[PDB]
Amino acid sequence: VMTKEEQIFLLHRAQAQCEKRLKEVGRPCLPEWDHILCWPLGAPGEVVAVPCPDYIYDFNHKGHAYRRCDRNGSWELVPGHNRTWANYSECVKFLTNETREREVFDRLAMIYTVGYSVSLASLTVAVLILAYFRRLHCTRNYIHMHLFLSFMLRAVSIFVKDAVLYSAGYAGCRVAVTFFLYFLATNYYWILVEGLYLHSLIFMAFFSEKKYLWGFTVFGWGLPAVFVAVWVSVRATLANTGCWDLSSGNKKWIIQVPILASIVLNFILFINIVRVLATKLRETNTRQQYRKLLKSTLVLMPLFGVHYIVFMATPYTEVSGTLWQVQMHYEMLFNSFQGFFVAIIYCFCNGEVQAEIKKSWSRWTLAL
Amino acid sequence: DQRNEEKAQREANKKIEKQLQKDKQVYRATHRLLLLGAGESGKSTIVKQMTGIFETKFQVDKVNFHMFDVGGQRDERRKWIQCFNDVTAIIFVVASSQTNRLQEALNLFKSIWNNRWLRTISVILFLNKQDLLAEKVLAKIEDYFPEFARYTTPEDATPEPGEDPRVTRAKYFIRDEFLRISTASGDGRHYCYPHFTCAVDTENIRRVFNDCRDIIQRMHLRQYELL
Amino acid sequence: TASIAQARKLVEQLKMEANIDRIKVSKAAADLMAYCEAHAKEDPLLTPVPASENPFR
Amino acid sequence: QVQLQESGGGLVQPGGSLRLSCAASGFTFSNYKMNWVRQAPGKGLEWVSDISQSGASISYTGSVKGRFTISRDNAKNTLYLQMNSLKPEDTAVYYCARCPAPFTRDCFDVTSTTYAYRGQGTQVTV
Amino acid sequence: ELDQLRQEAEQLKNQIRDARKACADATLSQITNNIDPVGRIQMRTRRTLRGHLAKIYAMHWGTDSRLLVSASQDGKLIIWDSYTTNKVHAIPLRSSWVMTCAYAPSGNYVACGGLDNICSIYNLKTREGNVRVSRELAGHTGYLSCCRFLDDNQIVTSSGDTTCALWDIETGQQTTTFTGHTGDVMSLSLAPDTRLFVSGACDASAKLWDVREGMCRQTFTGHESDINAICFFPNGNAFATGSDDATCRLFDLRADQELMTYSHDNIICGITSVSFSKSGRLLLAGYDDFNCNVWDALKADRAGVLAGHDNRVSCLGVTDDGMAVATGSWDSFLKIWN
Amino acid sequence: AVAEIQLMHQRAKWIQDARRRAFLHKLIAEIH
Ligand SMILES: CC(C)CCC[C@@H](C)[C@H]1CC[C@H]2[C@@H]3CC=C4C[C@@H](O)CC[C@]4(C)[C@H]3CC[C@]12C
Ligand SMILES: CC(C)CCC[C@@H](C)[C@H]1CC[C@H]2[C@@H]3CC=C4C[C@@H](O)CC[C@]4(C)[C@H]3CC[C@]12C
Ligand SMILES: CC(C)CCC[C@@H](C)[C@H]1CC[C@H]2[C@@H]3CC=C4C[C@@H](O)CC[C@]4(C)[C@H]3CC[C@]12C
Ligand SMILES: CC(C)CCC[C@@H](C)[C@H]1CC[C@H]2[C@@H]3CC=C4C[C@@H](O)CC[C@]4(C)[C@H]3CC[C@]12C
Ligand SMILES: CC(C)CCC[C@@H](C)[C@H]1CC[C@H]2[C@@H]3CC=C4C[C@@H](O)CC[C@]4(C)[C@H]3CC[C@]12C
Ligand SMILES: CC(C)CCC[C@@H](C)[C@H]1CC[C@H]2[C@@H]3CC=C4C[C@@H](O)CC[C@]4(C)[C@H]3CC[C@]12C
Ligand SMILES: CCCCCCCCCCCCCCCC(=O)O
Ligand SMILES: CCCCCCCCCCCCCCCC(=O)O
Ligand SMILES: CCCCCCCCCCCCCCCC(=O)O
Ligand SMILES: CCCCCCCCCCCCCCCC(=O)O
Repeated sequence: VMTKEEQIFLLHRAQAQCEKRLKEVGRPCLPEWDHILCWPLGAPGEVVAVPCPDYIYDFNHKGHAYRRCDRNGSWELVPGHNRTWANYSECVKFLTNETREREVFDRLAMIYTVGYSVSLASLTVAVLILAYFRRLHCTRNYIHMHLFLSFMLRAVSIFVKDAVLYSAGYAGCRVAVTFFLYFLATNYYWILVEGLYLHSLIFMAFFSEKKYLWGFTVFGWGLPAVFVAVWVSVRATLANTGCWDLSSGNKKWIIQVPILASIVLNFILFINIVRVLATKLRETNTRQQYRKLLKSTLVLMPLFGVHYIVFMATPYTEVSGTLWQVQMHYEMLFNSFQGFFVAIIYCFCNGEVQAEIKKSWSRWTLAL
Repeated sequence: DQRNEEKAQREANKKIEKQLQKDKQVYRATHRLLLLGAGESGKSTIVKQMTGIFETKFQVDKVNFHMFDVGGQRDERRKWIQCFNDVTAIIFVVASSQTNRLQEALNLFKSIWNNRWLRTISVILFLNKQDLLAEKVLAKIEDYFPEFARYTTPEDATPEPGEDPRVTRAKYFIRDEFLRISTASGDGRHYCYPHFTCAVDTENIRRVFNDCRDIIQRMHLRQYELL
Repeated sequence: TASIAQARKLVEQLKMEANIDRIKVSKAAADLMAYCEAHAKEDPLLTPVPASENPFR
Repeated sequence: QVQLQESGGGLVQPGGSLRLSCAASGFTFSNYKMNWVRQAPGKGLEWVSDISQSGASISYTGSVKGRFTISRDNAKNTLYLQMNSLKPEDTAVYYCARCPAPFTRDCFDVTSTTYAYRGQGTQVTV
Repeated sequence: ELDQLRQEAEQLKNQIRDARKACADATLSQITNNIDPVGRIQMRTRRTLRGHLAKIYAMHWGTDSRLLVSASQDGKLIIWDSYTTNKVHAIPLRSSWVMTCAYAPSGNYVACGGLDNICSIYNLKTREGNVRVSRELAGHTGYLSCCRFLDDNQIVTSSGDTTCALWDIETGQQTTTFTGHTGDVMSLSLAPDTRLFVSGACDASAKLWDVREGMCRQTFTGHESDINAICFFPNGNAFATGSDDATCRLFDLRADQELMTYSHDNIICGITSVSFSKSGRLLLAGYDDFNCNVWDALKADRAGVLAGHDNRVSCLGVTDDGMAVATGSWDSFLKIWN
Repeated sequence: AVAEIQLMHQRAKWIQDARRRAFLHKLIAEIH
């Protein structure tokens, strides 16, 4: 794209070139500069058609700007005014939409705000319940707590960025964008961590609780910060301009490609894990088996983020269009409600959690 | 003086904590098996090949196994068996064939299965003396069981080569007598894994291993609410 | 003659158990009340003790 | 004091029929699963049949399945066994046995080493 | 020969029953109408000892009300300082299964027993600075269910081969033997004067033994199922038993029968441990339904409930000065209730 | 690609591409 600052420089350069043409050049209309175009010697009584300029991104180049010169050697004035008459209809052939596409951005900005409000509220209760209770402490419920706190940090790193965007060199914008695309990376890494942990329990009987726990913690939180850091250093080394909101070029892949390759792997683990459950059903000896497999799959699809694979690999498309709006609505709905789903399915509906809550309530009633 | 004692006992506490944090890893790594079987059945050959209590310690594929043989005890099991609600698997050995020893084995398996403190343990089941069953086809099971005649060989259980179909029918009938007991209650907490073994066999150790992993896998799948 | 020896031992055990002193139920059960009454104050579970004396607080 | 008193028995002819009774005194009879055990002459104790607390669940040893009828009477506190189509191989001493624990499903009562919860026995000969 | 002996035994039993009914002049629940109620005993958890890996099976307070021994199935025997919650000693056992542990009245010795049929006595003196086996005892053929120190050199043991034994620790031999039971012998309790003791077995009978003579004196048959727990009343002239039938019973040594029965219609679970308080007015009973009921031992009403455990309460102990009550369960925790 | 990052880049490009258009709209209005 073209920045709003280059346009002014191009206009000044065009004006300077027109001035040089003025110096170089029964009485014709004199050449002139009307802050857009430089007009040649106007033949008396005839319209002058000048092609639309090639230094304006938003103009249709092919068209012609009509301006009629009269028999007195001056440019025609607008009837009742002292302004110069001109027909620029041909130049402006691309005015299909101005603010119509903004509605799509407001729609999406509202549906992820609702999703990341519900997935913040229902995932603060979950971390309260898991942390508070003593007998819900396990290696499984440490990794679930890191997951839930990564969902929470994602949600608040969405709200912060949205607020600062609503309200360029100044560092507040760049820190906002950095923590946005850091907490996003750590969230996709922590669903990969849970993919690996659940895949490691089944296929390895022996296990080191502390070594694997701290290894997963480091792989979860630390490793995205290397990617983010490298992106920050590259961006600052080269472009280092405006906010870090605008895309630069290939540099955007520095954090895209190590995240996309945490979605293919996590999908492979999914089909691997589901496959062994079919075996586990078959080996215990119908419709009941199909129902149980269906239920286990549906209670395993929010965890590993299966939906991502539907639109994981797509090149950047046009701002408005079929594919883009289908993709973006689908993704914002499921990415937003994923938090709430992994709250309800795993913490609230867990048998052990319900048992603990019931026992605590029973003790409270008996004490009362 | 009041601070020295409260420093010495703090250091004693830290040393004991380090020792229990080096023993917890061992206790959590090693699996435990209870080799429970009748006297008539050959669990002696099994302890050889594969005081009051006897212990065998071995390892397969860098996995440690303690197997406990109940030795010189009393015939009343209802008290000491409550010490065994934390073992990873009960290996149960019966000899297919005087009294009706098979019925006694059925009653013992039923009591183990239905026991309140033994509802979360899985049973690995060996049907021993499979050669004597083959040798008995030309010279008892029908007399003690009125259901053996009204029984057909499973459409879904394949028979190994070189076996007289009458012997396969007797094998699968004996197996299904334990299976009806194990599938009766059907709580969905523990499973029964039946096998076959000869009087002299070597695959047995590999068998137990390939079932203990399965038990552990199912345990993790119970935690995630999947099974 | 082992089972009749065991029967004889049971008979002699019942003879030993029968020929004992038996105190009236109301008397021994009043002695228990006298004991529980006399040692009421010293009990630390019946009466809760202030935290300055109770070494677990 | 848990005490069990078998009643009935005697010398019978084959193909006949005979009833047994078990007077259960000194415990809450309604809450205990009970069963019959027999001792063949020169053999060990073998389980014959059983009956749950309510009387719904009944099971028999295979060799006598469909030939015996066990029934408990909680009204008068008595265990009642009917035996039809008697066989010469069914001669034994009969023991009315109780399961050690109340409100349970499992039992361990085949122990010849002085299991405390069975009656003195009755003689059945054919 | 057998008829004249069995009928004689039945006659003698009927004579004993008629003597008991003759001496039954009234009940404990009639002469205790004008007794004040113990109110609602609301006990609080003051400590929680967390060191064991497997389930805790038995425990025993020391005579100073300061140290306690806890035995787990992981092979560890841990000595706890009840005030500061510091572990003082951790001892690794030769076998994995332990069913009993006892802390000597002088604090010098710790004995433990299990399925191994060998009672190991450990000397805590340790001038070297490490625990060591003082002497292991191997004279039983079943399993070692319960053991108790009379003093430094004598220890009473209960086995699962229907017999009890009295040992001499210095020689390592059995001084005498106690043979009267017809089932597994679960637990025993020593009188304060260490002269007599009781034994509860799996035949629903309790036997009162004379330590010095070597004979039993009394047989109490008031239960319907196996007796698990047995504990002397603090004056040494009565004791309470806890069976699997879900009822507790209070027996007397002079009335030679039961005085009172403790039962509640909402409780159908077995009893795993009982212990009286210091005065004797409260009776603590640990039940199978993951809590301990505080019974009023003279009114047969529940004073309160200790609902702190998440698994089967296995052992219960009361200090010699009555200051605290420690309970151990199969969730591997020791709760010290105020 | 990642949907949230893609949306952020598309939105930023849209805003920067609409400021130039709104600035040039006034020039079209006044000159024409
Ligand atoms: C994991 C944590 C440590 C990552 C921290 C990232 C943030 C806080 C840091 C790392 C790099 C930093 C930026 C590096 C360079 C510049 C350019 C300078 O002219 C203004 C400050 C500014 C814009 C910094 C703002 C804050 C910044 C974005
Ligand atoms: C506050 C600004 C700079 C953002 C900071 C983000 C990072 C550095 C923070 C946010 C969440 C934090 C983690 C939260 C929880 C834990 C578990 C703890 O047992 C180890 C540290 C660890 C893993 C923290 C490490 C630091 C952490 C990853
Ligand atoms: C297994 C995982 C960790 C591999 C991750 C590989 C990533 C870090 C690699 C693979 C492809 C690489 C990109 C390939 C091409 C370019 C264009 C260049 O002008 C800027 C760097 C950039 C954008 C590279 C940055 C680093 C990069 C994104
Ligand atoms: C593994 C299964 C379940 C899902 C497979 C998803 C992948 C392989 C499929 C589904 C939708 C497909 C995309 C559909 C549309 C486009 C736009 C086109 O201009 C480039 C190819 C591209 C981007 C396709 C690439 C492959 C694609 C992403
Ligand atoms: C590490 C293993 C298991 C998985 C590797 C996955 C990565 C490296 C591969 C697989 C699919 C690839 C994507 C497929 C399609 C496109 C669209 C293209 O216009 C830009 C590159 C992009 C976005 C690719 C980037 C790299 C990619 C994400
Ligand atoms: C729960 C999930 C599956 C819901 C996903 C809903 C998506 C797929 C639906 C809901 C709203 C739909 C859009 C409604 C309006 C338009 C405008 C039209 O000019 C292009 C299609 C488009 C953009 C539709 C495409 C599909 C759409 C985005
Ligand atoms: C969840 C942690 C995220 C924390 C992100 C930090 C946000 C800092 C925002 C600072 C805004 C400063 C605005 C500068 C003025 C301007 O925009 O020109
Ligand atoms: C463990 C994985 C670590 C991944 C590290 C990725 C490092 C990427 C570095 C890219 C350097 C790009 C610099 C561009 C220089 C230029 O051409 O101007
Ligand atoms: C972007 C693609 C990268 C793929 C990342 C997955 C690579 C495997 C990393 C697993 C680390 C697990 C550490 C376990 C503990 C340890 O062995 O140290
Ligand atoms: C959003 C789309 C998700 C698609 C998910 C596909 C899941 C495939 C599961 C395959 C299970 C096949 C098991 C067959 C029986 C077996 O091999 O044990």
